[PDB]
Amino acid sequence: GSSGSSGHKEFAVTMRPTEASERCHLRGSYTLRAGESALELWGGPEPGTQLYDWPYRFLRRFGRDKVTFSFEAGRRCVSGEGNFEFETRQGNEIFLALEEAISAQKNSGPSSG
Repeated sequence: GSSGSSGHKEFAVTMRPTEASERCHLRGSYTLRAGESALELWGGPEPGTQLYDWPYRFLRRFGRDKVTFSFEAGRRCVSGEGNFEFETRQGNEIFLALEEAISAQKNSGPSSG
């Protein structure tokens, strides 16, 4: 942390109406976070655990919109395939974070122990 902050950057999002969300039958607002290998999303009671963490590798494509941030989830996922939408303005960050990791894992050689 020579510049300022490396990680630990969460983003408040709201469950919006979507074909996918429907199946999930979600309600309320959850927390959005970007991990190293997969995505992070807390919801349960404190402290909390990652249950919606989607594996980037699977994420074929994704897009961020100042108005709303969404992405395309593949198959064989906890939540399921479809298009999820998150209510946030700083979405720009959320996206970048993902790329940062996807690029990092490669930036450095093969992680061993």
